[PDB]
Amino acid sequence: GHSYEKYNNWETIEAWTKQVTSENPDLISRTAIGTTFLGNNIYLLKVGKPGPNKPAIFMDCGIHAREWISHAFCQWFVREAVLTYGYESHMTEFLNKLDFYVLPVLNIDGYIYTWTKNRMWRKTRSTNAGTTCIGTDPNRNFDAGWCTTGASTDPCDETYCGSAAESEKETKALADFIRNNLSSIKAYLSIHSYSQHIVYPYSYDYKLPENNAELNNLAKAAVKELATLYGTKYTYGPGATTLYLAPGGGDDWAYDQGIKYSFTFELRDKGRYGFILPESQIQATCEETMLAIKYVTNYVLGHLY
Ligand SMILES: NCCCC[C@H](NC(=O)N[C@H](CC1CCCCC1)C(=O)N[C@H]1C[C@H]2CC[C@@H]1C2)C(=O)O
Ligand SMILES: [Zn+2]
Ligand SMILES: [Zn+2]
Ligand SMILES: [Zn+2]
Repeated sequence: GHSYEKYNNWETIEAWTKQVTSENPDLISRTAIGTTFLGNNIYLLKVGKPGPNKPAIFMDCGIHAREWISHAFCQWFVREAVLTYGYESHMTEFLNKLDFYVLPVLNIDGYIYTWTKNRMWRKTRSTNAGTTCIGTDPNRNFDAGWCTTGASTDPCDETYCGSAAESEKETKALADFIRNNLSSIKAYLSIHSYSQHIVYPYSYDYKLPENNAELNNLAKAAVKELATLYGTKYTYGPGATTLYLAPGGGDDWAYDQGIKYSFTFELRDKGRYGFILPESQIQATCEETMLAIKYVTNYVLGHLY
């Protein structure tokens, strides 16, 4: 049984994507955009009222395996879209004027592995020449300052950059889709955990984006919004300046393709529970996070380009 208030295994998520599609065929369609290293189909949900020449927002969750609240947040947002379309002003406006490409789990092989073998797995589950060490960090795998400081050339390491930018079938699939749909995609959002942080470019070097100011004011305002449900406290900023150098990120790759609004959400908590966030925090984290998401999507709508 699927539940939006529990963490579901991959078999549960896969069946849910087939089902939420067939049950809401006018709001949602589903493609496979690639296959994983282990041959799993990477489903993508095109969410929105079918209409011609629509701009789009891309979102991904599940890039990293152990960050379970993130996978639960993609399903939640799809949940909000289906339940509140026709019932809430803003959501409704958003689905008529925009399509949402929601990739609920990028790193499907890593996720299965956190359910079967190791709860604290992050990377993919591809093999590496010369070692029996497994996995590439997808969010060091993108062609954007690829494999510079903050990424590791060691395969045994948790930030390993891969053998080439886009070496992971999963990264390649997600970058191929986005190049294939570049002229419609107006924003890029990537959901992660933990640390209650909203980051924007750049993470691959210490530099600030052309619209730093606008992204500063926009991150300030979504943190502020998010903070109005339960008063949860989020910090924000440019990635290199806020967290650490983290090159080969999808957020930077997308921005350098000309997707001007690009954000990484690092959800609950600050460390009490970490990656192992009680299922009893799903509902609240997603609800407070949805307010930040819609807040960004309403900005974008007002600032098309
Ligand atoms: N693309 C721009 C933003 C990228 C930032 C993103 N952050 C991210 O993954 N953070 C988590 C979450 C926790 C980890 C404990 C401290 C609090 C946060 C994590 O597991 N990071 C790993 C990276 C190294 C530093 C810690 C490990 C090794 C990333 O590293 O790709
Ligand atoms: Zn992450
Ligand atoms: Zn809700
Ligand atoms: Zn304006």
